[PDB]
Amino acid sequence: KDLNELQALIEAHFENRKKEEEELVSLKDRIERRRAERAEQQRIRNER
Amino acid sequence: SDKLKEAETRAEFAERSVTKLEKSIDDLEDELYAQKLKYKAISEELDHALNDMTSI
Repeated sequence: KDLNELQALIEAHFENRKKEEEELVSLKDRIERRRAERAEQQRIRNER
Repeated sequence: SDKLKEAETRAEFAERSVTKLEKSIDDLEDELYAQKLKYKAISEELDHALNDMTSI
């Protein structure tokens, strides 16, 4: 039962850190969106 | 005229600083993305190990 509870919590924190990694990936994605939008608006400013 | 020259020089300095800061923050974001990619890769390898350990 020690092994059972331990593997249970292992898979549990697996899932938790996995959700956190998904959130961080979405963060990186919106981050690259922010990079692209800052790039285009900066470039527009520089064009003018 | 002196005041105008001072202001113009300040503006040029600040603009160059903002350009450098933008490039640096983008580069550091790239580095963080790369390290996150490495962490995710080893995490997926460990998750496969856990999937096999479920049979262990």
